[PDB]
Amino acid sequence: SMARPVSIGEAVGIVAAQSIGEPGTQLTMQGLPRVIEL
Amino acid sequence: VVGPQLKLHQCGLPKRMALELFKPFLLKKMEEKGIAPNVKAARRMLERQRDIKDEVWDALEEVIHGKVVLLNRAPTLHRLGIQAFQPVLVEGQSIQLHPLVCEAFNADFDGDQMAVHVPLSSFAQAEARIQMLSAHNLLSPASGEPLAKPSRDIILGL
Amino acid sequence: LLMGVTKSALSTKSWLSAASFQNTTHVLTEAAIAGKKDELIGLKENVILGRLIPAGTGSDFVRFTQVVDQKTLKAIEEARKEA
Amino acid sequence: ITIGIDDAVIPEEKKQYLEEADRKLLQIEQAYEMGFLTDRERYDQILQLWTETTEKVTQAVFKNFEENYPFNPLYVMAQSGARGNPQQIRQLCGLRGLMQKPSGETFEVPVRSSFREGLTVLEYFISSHGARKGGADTALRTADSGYLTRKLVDVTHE
Amino acid sequence: AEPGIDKLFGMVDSKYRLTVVVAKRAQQLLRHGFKNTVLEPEERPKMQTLEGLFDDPNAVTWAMKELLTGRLVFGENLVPEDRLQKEMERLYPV
Amino acid sequence: AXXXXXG
Amino acid sequence: MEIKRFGRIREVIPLPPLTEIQVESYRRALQADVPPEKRENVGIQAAFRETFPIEEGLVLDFLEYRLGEPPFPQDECREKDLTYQAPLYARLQLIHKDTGLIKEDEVFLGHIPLMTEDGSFIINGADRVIVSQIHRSPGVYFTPDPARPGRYIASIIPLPKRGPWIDLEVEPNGVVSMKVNKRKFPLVLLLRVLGYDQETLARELGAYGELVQGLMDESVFAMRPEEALIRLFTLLRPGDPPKRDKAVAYVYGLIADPRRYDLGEAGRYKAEEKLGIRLSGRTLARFEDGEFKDEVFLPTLRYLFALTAGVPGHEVDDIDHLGNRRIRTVGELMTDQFRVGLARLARGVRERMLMGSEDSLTPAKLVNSRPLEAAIREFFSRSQLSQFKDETNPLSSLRHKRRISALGPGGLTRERAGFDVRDVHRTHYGRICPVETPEGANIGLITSLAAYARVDELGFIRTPYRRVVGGVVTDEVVYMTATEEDRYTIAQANTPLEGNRIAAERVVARRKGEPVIVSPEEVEFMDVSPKQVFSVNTNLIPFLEHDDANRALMGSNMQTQAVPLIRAQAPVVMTGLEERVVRDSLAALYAEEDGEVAKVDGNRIVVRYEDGRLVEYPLRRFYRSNQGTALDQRPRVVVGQRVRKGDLLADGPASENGFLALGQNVLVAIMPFDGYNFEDAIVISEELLKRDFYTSIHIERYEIEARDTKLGPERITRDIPHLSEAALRDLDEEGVVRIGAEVKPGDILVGRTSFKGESEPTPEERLLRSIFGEKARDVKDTSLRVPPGEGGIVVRTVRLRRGDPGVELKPGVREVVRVYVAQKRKLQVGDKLANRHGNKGVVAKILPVEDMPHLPDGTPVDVILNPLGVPSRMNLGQILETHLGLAGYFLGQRYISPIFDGAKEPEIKELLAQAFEVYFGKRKGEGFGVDKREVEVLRRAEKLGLVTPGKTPEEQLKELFLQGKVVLYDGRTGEPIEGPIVVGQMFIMKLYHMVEDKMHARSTGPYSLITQQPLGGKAQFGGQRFGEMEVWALEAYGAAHTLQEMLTLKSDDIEGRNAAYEAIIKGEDVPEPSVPESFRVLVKELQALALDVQTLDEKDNPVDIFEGLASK
Amino acid sequence: LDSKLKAPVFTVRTQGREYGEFVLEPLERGFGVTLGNPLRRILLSSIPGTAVTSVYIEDVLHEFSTIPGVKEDVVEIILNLKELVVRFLNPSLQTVTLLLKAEGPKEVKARDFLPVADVEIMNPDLHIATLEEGGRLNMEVRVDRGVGYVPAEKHGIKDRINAIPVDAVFSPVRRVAFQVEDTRLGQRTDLDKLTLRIWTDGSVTPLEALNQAVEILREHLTYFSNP
Amino acid sequence: KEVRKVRIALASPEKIRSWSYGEVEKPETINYRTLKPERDGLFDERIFGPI
DNA sequence: TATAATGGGAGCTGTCACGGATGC
DNA sequence: GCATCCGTGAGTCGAG
Ligand SMILES: CO[C@H]1/C=C/O[C@@]2(C)Oc3c(C)c(O)c4c(O)c(cc(O)c4c3[C@H]2O)NC(=O)/C(C)=C\C=C\[C@H](C)[C@H](O)[C@@H](C)[C@@H](O)[C@@H](C)[C@H](OC(C)=O)[C@@H]1C
Ligand SMILES: [Mg+2]
Repeated sequence: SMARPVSIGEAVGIVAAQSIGEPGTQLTMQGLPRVIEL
Repeated sequence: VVGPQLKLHQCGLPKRMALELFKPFLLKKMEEKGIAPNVKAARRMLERQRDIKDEVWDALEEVIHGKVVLLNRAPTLHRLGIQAFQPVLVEGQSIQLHPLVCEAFNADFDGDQMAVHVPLSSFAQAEARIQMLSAHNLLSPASGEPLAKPSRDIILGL
Repeated sequence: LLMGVTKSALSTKSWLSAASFQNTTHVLTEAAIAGKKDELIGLKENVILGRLIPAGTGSDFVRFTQVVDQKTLKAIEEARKEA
Repeated sequence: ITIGIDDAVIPEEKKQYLEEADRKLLQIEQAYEMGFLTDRERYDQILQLWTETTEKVTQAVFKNFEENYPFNPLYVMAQSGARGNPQQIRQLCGLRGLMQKPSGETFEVPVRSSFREGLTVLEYFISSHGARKGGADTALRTADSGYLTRKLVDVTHE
Repeated sequence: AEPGIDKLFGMVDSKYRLTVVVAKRAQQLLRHGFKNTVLEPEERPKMQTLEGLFDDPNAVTWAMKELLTGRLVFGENLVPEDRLQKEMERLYPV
Repeated sequence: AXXXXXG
Repeated sequence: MEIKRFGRIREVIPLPPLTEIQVESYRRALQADVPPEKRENVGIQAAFRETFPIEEGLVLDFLEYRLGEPPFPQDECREKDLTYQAPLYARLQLIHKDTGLIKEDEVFLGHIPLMTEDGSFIINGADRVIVSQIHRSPGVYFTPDPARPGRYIASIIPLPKRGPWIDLEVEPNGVVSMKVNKRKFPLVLLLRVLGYDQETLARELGAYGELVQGLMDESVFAMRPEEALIRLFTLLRPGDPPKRDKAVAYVYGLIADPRRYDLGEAGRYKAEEKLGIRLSGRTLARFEDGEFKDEVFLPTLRYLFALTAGVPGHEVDDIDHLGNRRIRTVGELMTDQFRVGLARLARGVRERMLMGSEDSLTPAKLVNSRPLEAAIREFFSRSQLSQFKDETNPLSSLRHKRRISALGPGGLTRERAGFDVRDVHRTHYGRICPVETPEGANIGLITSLAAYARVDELGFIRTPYRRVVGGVVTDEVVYMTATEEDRYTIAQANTPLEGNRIAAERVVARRKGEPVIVSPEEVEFMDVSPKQVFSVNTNLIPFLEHDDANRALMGSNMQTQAVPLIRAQAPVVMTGLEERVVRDSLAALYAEEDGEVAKVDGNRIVVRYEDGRLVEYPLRRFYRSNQGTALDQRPRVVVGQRVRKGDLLADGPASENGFLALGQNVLVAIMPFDGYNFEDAIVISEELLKRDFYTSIHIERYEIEARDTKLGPERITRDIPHLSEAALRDLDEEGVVRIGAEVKPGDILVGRTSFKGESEPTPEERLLRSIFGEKARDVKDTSLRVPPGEGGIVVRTVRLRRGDPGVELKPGVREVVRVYVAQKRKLQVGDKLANRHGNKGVVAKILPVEDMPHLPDGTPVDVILNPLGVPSRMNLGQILETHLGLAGYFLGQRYISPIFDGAKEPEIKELLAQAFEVYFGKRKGEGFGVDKREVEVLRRAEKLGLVTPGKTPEEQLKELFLQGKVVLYDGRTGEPIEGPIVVGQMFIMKLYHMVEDKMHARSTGPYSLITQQPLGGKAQFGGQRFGEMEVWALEAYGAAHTLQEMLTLKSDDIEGRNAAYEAIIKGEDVPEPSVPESFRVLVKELQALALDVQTLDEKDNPVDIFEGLASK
Repeated sequence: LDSKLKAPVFTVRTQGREYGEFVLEPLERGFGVTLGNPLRRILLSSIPGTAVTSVYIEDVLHEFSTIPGVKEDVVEIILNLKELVVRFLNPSLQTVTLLLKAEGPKEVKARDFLPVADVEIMNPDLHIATLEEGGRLNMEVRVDRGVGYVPAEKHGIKDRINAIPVDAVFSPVRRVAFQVEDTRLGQRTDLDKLTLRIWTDGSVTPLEALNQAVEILREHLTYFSNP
Repeated sequence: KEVRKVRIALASPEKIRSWSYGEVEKPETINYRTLKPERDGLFDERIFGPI
C-alpha cells in the first residue's frame, strides 16, 4: 500500500486473507472450487 | 450520492446525522458558549425539531472541525471497506462520497447505502486520521498497484 | 504435515480462537479436559476479551513510546541533576 | 459524448462474413450427408466456424471504427477503458453470437442479430438460458467466497 | 491528505509509532489546556469562524504540527511516568 | 431481492 | 393526443383474466354456489368424503355442508382487524349399529376465509395473497443411476405428505431392491405378499435379459401370502410384535389406504400414461376379498427391466420438464390443510366415542371444531405461502397473485437448491417467464406465470397455440401441456401471412424446443403471439428485443417497486398492455352497462343505466397500502356524460385515463455532467419539483394501547405531568391530536399517563424535592410521540374503548388509539429512479433551471442521464424509447410498440423528420436563421462523420435530428456542447427505496437484555452492526484503540460507556474501557455448561472480573 | 419568502504585476458562474494590449529560411518576438516600428532595441537571438495596439516585400481561471463563492485587468437603454 | 491486576456446589398474581439476588 | 376412592461435501 | 486395504 518497507506491528495475516478473498467473488463455479480445493 | 466537489479526504455528511452522531460534543460546545446554561438544558433544547436554531449549527461546525468519521460499505471484502473522511455538513439526508474511492468500496450510485462510525478518543481519532485516511492509502495492499485512480467519466474526459 | 486451512485453524493453540471458529463442542471439551490456558497471543482472543489487539498501535513494539517537549525534558533533566 | 442508436455501427463486412459462413455451413452439411463426418464431428466443425466468424466480425467492427469513425462513442469508451469490452460492443454492432443450452451444450444456430437490429423471440428465449445460468452463478458464488475468506482469516489471524 | 504526512512517516521506524506519539501528545495538550504547546503564536493552527480566526480546537492537528516542527522528543523509556506527570503539572497547572 | 438491487 | 400503433401481428385471442389462477382455483375448491347434491368430489367436499364415515359401535357419517354469509364486509374487516370469512356448517348423522338409533344434526365447524374479488384474502385485518407452489408431479419416474451407468432408478412419488416415496433399484448382486422409509428389502417378498406366484412373474418378466432371475427366490415362494406378510412386517418394524391383523393394517396403511397413501389425479393419469396401464384407485394396490391385489408394482418392475434391457419405446424422464412439474394453487393448499384439520377432528371424534355416555350422544357432543379451526387459521396466518400483500402499485398485487414459488412446505430449501432447478427449461416457453425472477438467493426458485399461460385441473401449466392445417392458419386455439407440445412442429408468430395462408417458403418452427427450419406443409401449429413468452411485467418493456436479458430482468422487477405519484402519467412509448393490467387489478372503476352518469363527486359517482336503476359507486380515497403508499381513486367522468359498457369511471392509483402509470415522462439528455451523474448517479432539474413531478403521498399508522395494571390503570388523557401548553397545543380534550395538525419529530400524537413503578427516591431526589417543595406525581408520561425522521399531517384518528358498543379488545386492554399521518413527498437527493430497461440510479444533484443544458429555443431538460451506463449493460431499448420519445415530444403524440413486433428504425426516422419540421420550420418562419453556435457544432459533427459535408445548415441539423441528436447549450456558459447530444422523452419511475426512510443515526440509545448491546433497526433507534468483517478491516488497518472502542466503550461495557459519555459532555477525554458484559455472560454460560473459565494473570493466579459479586 | 442579502466582500491577493487571486463571497445561488464566465471571455478577448504583427530581417526571404551566423532559425526568433512585452506610455500612439542592428559574437536581448518615444520595454532581458563570429542581424519589428489574438494569416500586413506577418498576441492577459465553491452564511449551505485567477504579462496588472473587464461589461448593459 | 491468560477446565461437583448460592428445589418461576419470584424457584431472590 | 377397563403414534421424502470412525 | 454411516459446515449490512 505504501510502496516501502512494512512497518513493524502491521497485521499481515488479515491483510493476506482479505487480499485473497476480495477477488473471490469474481471467480465462477477451474475457478473458485479449484481454489477452495487447494 | 457522489460529491464531485469533495477533496479526496472528504465526505458529505447530512446535518441531522452529524448532529445526532456528535451530540455529546455539541452539548458540551453549547455549554461552552451562551447557547445553553448547562448540558441538560441543551439536550432538552435539541430534543424537539422546532426548538432547533441557527447558532447550534455553527457550534456543530466548530465541534467536528479537524475530526474525521469512518465510512463502511457492506460487504467489507478487504481493508479499504472502511475508510476515514473529514465530514462536511451538507443539505439533504444523503451521504456524499468521493468518486475515486468508489472502486475501493465497490460502491456505485444505484442506491447503495453506507454506514458512518465516529471514533471517540484522541487515540482512535489519530488512528483514523493517520492510518485509515482515504488520501493516505493510495495503493492496493494486495497487488501493490494504484487503488484510487481515474475511472469512468474522468478517463473519458482526459 | 500438510493440513488444509480449516483443520489448521481448529488445530491452533488458542482454544478461544478454535472455539470461535467451528466445532465448538469438540474444541471446548478437548480444551477443558486438558485444562488449557489461552496466552492470548492472537487477535481473535483479545478481541473476544475486548483488550487492545497485539497489532498496529497495540503492538508492544511501538506502544510504550513516550513524548515530551524540550522545556519539560530539561526541567526533569535538572530534577535528575539535583539528586 | 452521447449514445444514439446510430452510434452502434453495423459494418458491411458482417453481411459478407455471414454469407460466406452460410456457404461453408452447406459444405460441412454435405460432408455429413455422405457419411464423411460423424454427428459430433459436424457439430464441432460448425461451432468452430461460428466462433471464428464471430471473432472476424468483432475485428471488422473495431477496424471500421478505428479507420472510419475514430471518435465514435462506443469505440472511445472501449479504448479508453472507461466502459465496455470488445465482446459487448460486438454484441451491440455485430452478431450476438453462439448460445448455450441449459445442459451447457451449445446450439448450432447462433443469434445473427445485434441488439441494434434487435433479437427475435426464439433467439431471446434461447439466450435466456445463458442469462439465468450466469445470474444464478453470480448469486450462488458470493456465499462460498465469503466462507473461504472466513477460513483464511481464521487460519492466518495471529 | 494530512499536511506533511510523508515527513511524519519519515520520522519514525513504524507508522504506528507516529500514531501513538501524536495521540499521546494530543492528550497532553488537552489535559494541560494547550499551555504546554511548543508552537509560537504565529504557528498556532487556526479555525475560521463567523467572527474571525480562532485557535484550532483539535488536539491532533496541533500534535502533528508540533511534531513537524522537530521541537518534540519521542522514544521509549525517556522518563518515569509519575515524574513526567508531576513535572508537567508543576509547569502547567490544571 | 438481492444481487445489485432489480429486487 | 393521438396514439399511433405499430406492428403487423394480429392477436387471435386476448389475454385471459389474469387473476383467474387464484379466483378459479379457490372457487373450484369451495363450490359455494353449487347446491350440495350437485357438488363434484373435489376440494373441501373431497376432504369431507375422505374423513367420513368414522367408526368405532357408533358411526358418524357425512351428508353435506354449507357456507353462510360473512359476519362483516371486507372494508369493515380491514378496519376492525378481523378476518373476512364465512361460517362453515356440516350436516352429520350419528348411527348406533346395534340400537339402530339415528340422530341427525348440523354442527358448526368454525370459519373459512373468503377470497375477495381481486383474488386476495383478508387475514386478521391484513391483505394477504396465497402464492401458488411449484413441485414434482406425482406419478412414476425412471431416472439414470448416477453410480451405475448401465442401470436405472425407478421412483414412485405420491402427493406431498400423502405417504412415502418408493425406490426400485437393480442391485449389483442381481436382486431387485425396494426402498421405503429408508429401508432396503427384496421386492420379491412384496410381490409374494401381493399374491404373485413364480409362474406369473416367470411368464410376465421372462422375455428379458435374465434380470428376472434376480427376482427369483425359492425361499419366498415357499411361504404363503400370510407368512410373507408377517415376514415383511418383521423386516420393516423391529421390536414391534408381528400380529397378523396389525401387519395387514400397517401394510394396508402404507400401500392400499386412500385415507393415508394418495397419488394425485395428476399422478393417476401420469402413471397410467407412462406405464401404459389403467388404474382403478389412486393407490398402488388394493385390499379385496380379504387379500391384497396389485395395481401398480408389476407394470413398474416390467417397465424398469424393459428400460434396463434397452427395449424400444422405453425412456428416462426429465424431472425439470414442465410435463413432470405441476402447480398446487390456492385451493389445493387450503384443501390440504383442511384435510389435516379434519383428520384431527376424526381422531378426537373416535376418542370421544370410546368413553362417555353410550346412550345419549349427538354429532354435536362428538365433534370438536377446534383442531380444524386451528388448522385453517395456522395455514392463513403462519404458512410461508400466505404472504403479506404487495400493495405498492396495482401491478405489484397483480404480479404477486401470479407468482410461482418452489419454496414452502414440501418445497425446496435454498442452500439445498442446485443449478438444474433454477435453470430455464425449454418447456418454460409460453408457460413460465424466462426473465422475471430475483437477482439474489431466490433466483430461479421464484418465477412468474406467463401472460397467456393457464393452469389445468390437473395442475399443469398450459400455453395456447393456433391450429395450422395444410399451410392454412386457423383461428382455432388449443392450450397444450408441455408433453403435448413436444408432439408437434410449432411455427413462430412473426412468420409472414397473406390472409390465413403462410407466405414464406422457409418457416421457422420448434420441435421439442429445438429450433428448425421447415416447409409450411410440415407446420402443425403456430404461436399465438410473442406476448405469451413472457410475464406481465416483462411485457410492459417496450423495445425489449434490444435489451440484454439481465437488464430486462432488472427493469421487469423494478416496475413492481414503482411508487404512485399524484401527477403520474402513462408511458409515451407503450407495449399496448398498459390498459389490461389496470383493468384486471380492479384498481380503476368501470361502467357495468350502457347509461348516463347522474352524479360526480370526489367521494362518489352515481350512474343510471339502461335498466333505469341507480347504481352508486363509492371511491376509495387516500387509503394506506401495506407498503405505505396512498391508494386513491379519482373520477374521470362528468355529470350527464353518456357511457357505454366498460367505459372508464374512476381512475385508480398509478393509472392515467385507464392506462397504467408507474411514473413520469420526462425530457432527458444523455451526456456526462460534471461528475454528478458519475457511476449511475442521476441529475434532475428543479423544474420537476416546481411542477410536482415525482411527488407521492405516503401514510403511516401509529398505535397505542392503554391497559389495566397491578400498579393502577393507564389512561389516554390531555393531562400530562411536567408539560407546557406549548407542548399540548395540538391536543384535544381527550388527549388525541387533532385532525389537520402538522406533526414533527418530538410531537405528541396521543397523550398517555402510566402509574409509576414503585420508586424509592434517591437521596438527591429527596433533597431536591425538599428544596423546590414539589410533590412527586403518581403518574408519568408514556405518551406516543412521533419517531425521529417521521412526521406529516394528521389525517385520521381511530379510538376504540372497552365498554363501547361493538367494541371488545384483547383481555386487560382498556382502550386502543390509532393515528394516521399522511406526508406528501417531493423528489429529493437520495431517492431512487429507474426506467423499464433496467437503468437505475439515485438523484445526486438538483440543479436550478438556469444551470440545465437546454435546446436552442430555450427549453431546458428535466433529467441528465450518463451515456456510460448504456454500453456495458447493453440495454438499447432506452435509446430507441428516447428517440421515438423525441418525435412524440414535437408531434404531440404517443405510441404503442409491442414487444418483438414494433416501431423499427425507418418509421422512427420518418416521425423524427416530421418532428424536425415542427421544431425548425417554425423557427425559420419566426425569422431566425442558424446560430453561430449551431455552426460550430455542425463543424464538429461534420468532422465526426455524422453529417454529409457541403449541405446547408438546415439539412445537417435535420440529419442530426434524424439520428436522434440535437444541438445543446450549457446553461452556465451559453456555449454549445461541442458535440450534438441525444435528447428525447423517456419514461422514468420513482422506486420505493427513498432516502427519507433509510437515513438513521444514533449517539446512545436502548440496549439489549442479556447481551447488554445496542438494539438493531431504525425503528428501535439502534446502532449499526460492526461485524466480524468490519473487525477484520480495523485489524488490517491496525487501529487498536478504535477497535477497542467498538468492542467496549461504544457497546456493552456498562461502566465504560457511561463514563465515556459523562467524560465527553464534561469535556474530558474518554476513559480506559473495561471488560465487555457479553464476555461475563459467556463466562457464566460456560459455568452453566459445567466448565470453569478462569481469567488469570501471568502468575497463573485468578483475576476476578465479577468484582466479588459472584463469589460467596 | 422574505429575503435578506448582505453585500459580498471583495478579497484581493496579488503577487507583483504578474498575478492575482480574486474572491467574492457570499453570492446568491447560481451567481458564481453568472459573473464568472462573462468576465473570463471579456478578460482574454477584449483587454487592450500590444503585439508584434510584422518582422523584416535582411537577406531573409521567408519564415522557414535559416540565418547564417545565427543559431536560431527565423521561426525561433519570431517566437521570441511574440513574448516581447511592449508598453505604450502615450494613449495617442497606435503603432511603432522598432529597429535592431547587431553583429559579431553577441547574444541579442530585448534591451538592444533602439529606444522610442513613450515606448517602454517591460522585459529587456528577454532573449531574441545569439550571433557568432561573422553573423549579422538587421531587423525591424512592427508593434501595433490591439485586442485579443489575431493569427498572421488573418491580418496579413506587410510594409515591405520581405516583411513576415506574425501571429499577434495582443492580450496582456495570459490566462483566466475561475471556480465556484459552495460556502455557507449561517443556515444556507449553497451560497456561491467566486474565486478568480488572472495571469498577465506585467504591462497591465491583473487588478487593472479585471477592473477594465467589469467596465466593458457594465457599459454593454447601458446598450439596452434607447430603442 | 492485569489479565494475561484464560484457563478452562472440567468443573468438579464440589466446585459447582461452591459457585451456587442455593439449590432450586421447585420448577416454579414467578407467582401468577403478585408477579414476584417464588420460594426455591428458578427466579428466587433468596439465591440469585435482590431485584 | 371400587361394573371393567392392561404395548404409541407420525413419519415426510430434489444439498453435497464431506470429514474422520466403523465393517467384510 | 475400501465401501459405508453419522455429524457438521455451507457470505455481508439492511427490514422482519
Ligand atoms: C410469508 O412469507 C415470507 C417468508 C417465508 O419464508 C420462506 C422460506 O418461504 C418463501 C416463499 C414461499 C416465497 O414465495 C418467497 C418469495 O416469493 C420471495 C422471498 C422469500 O423469502 C420467500 C419465502 C421465504 O423466505 N420473493 C418475492 O416474493 C419477490 C419475487 C416479490 C415480492 C416481494 C414483496 C416485497 C413481498 O411479497 C412482501 C410484501 C412479503 O409478502 C414477503 C417478504 C413475505 O413476508 C411476509 C410478511 O409475508 C415472505 C415471503
Ligand atoms: Mg449498487
